[PDB]
Amino acid sequence: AEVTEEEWLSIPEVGDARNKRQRNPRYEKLTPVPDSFFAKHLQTGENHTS
Amino acid sequence: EYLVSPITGEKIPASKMQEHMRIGLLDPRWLEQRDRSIREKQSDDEVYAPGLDIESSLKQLAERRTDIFGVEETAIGKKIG
Amino acid sequence: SYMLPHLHNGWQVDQAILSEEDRVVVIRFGHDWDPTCMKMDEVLYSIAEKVKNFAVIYLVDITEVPDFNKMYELYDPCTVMFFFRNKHIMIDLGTGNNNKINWAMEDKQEMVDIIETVYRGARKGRGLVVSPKDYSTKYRY
Amino acid sequence: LIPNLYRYIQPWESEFIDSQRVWAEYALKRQEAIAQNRRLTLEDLEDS
RNA sequence: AGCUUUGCGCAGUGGCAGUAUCGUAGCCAAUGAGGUCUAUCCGAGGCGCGAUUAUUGCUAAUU
RNA sequence: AAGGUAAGUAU
Repeated sequence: AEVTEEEWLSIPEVGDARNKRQRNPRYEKLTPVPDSFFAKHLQTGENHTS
Repeated sequence: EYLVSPITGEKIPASKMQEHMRIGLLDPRWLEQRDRSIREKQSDDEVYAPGLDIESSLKQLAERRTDIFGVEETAIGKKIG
Repeated sequence: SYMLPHLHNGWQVDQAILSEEDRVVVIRFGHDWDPTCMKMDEVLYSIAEKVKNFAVIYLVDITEVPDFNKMYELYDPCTVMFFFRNKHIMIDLGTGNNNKINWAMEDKQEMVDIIETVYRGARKGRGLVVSPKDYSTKYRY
Repeated sequence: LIPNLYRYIQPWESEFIDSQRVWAEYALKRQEAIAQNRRLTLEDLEDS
């Protein structure tokens, strides 16, 4: 009740502290794994003869 | 104290070198971007209810919710008490 | 729940459905005091800004505005219905009732996905869209 | 009946016994091949 | 008289990368921006916001 | 008892 009308008006607005990158990040592209992974996986199955 | 303008060739008093250079190299792309921004924020319809409508809705909620508000406690949906 | 716009008579609901030509008119039928409606309205409030490009959300009290109770079978604590260009867009949620969402959701992304699917299907000119998620079960384990 | 997964997993105790026997056999074969200055072939370590 | 250095333009050829390029009548900044290493030493932009197919145009198809 | 409705345009 004792909050004056000036105090009521002087209430600040809430501003976000996160920057542009945090709030609205650019779309994160998804890419396939490099072919070296398949190459090394198929090389893993290879075994010596001695 | 007149210094020749490197961008226009005219003479400006030295009290206005930095401001003249900053304004002189101002991209019109800034002007069109600002005009676009002004057009966007002055044409989007408000999504949330106005303040008086929020207050009226909260008053109706308090009237119909006596398990939270009021003195006497009626059922969850009833308004008599 | 109280931050959303409210419609106070059937004519207002009709005008809100008629006014929007390029956005889905999401209207929640229920009571601001019902806990299920409180949950649904909180979910709708969390997404109201996000979907404002292709959806508008209104709340209607079925006691203050009983003009659609018999028509739309609004005899559930909470009900969410979708309209696009003066046409009620049904959705195949897998619940057996394809006309409305009669429960309260908990995921904002769920409701956003449903709104987006309704928007796309209605833009293509379809009266029924298939929900990306089935609701024949609550997936509780 | 569809096969049960247990019938095709060798128990730990039998597998440890087999490991001991197999590695003793491999040690014997390796020592034999050293005497011939020969490298163990895949066919030598076939039953193992 | 040739030769040659630096900076600025204007073009030509060629190479490389599109998780990046810009915009700043927003703010701060050699009266010091920003400092994990080298600190009685380093020395230049930083931040916020906005644009976008992580620069933008035409052209050709399908439409 | 349900979670099993195509959305239609014509007659």
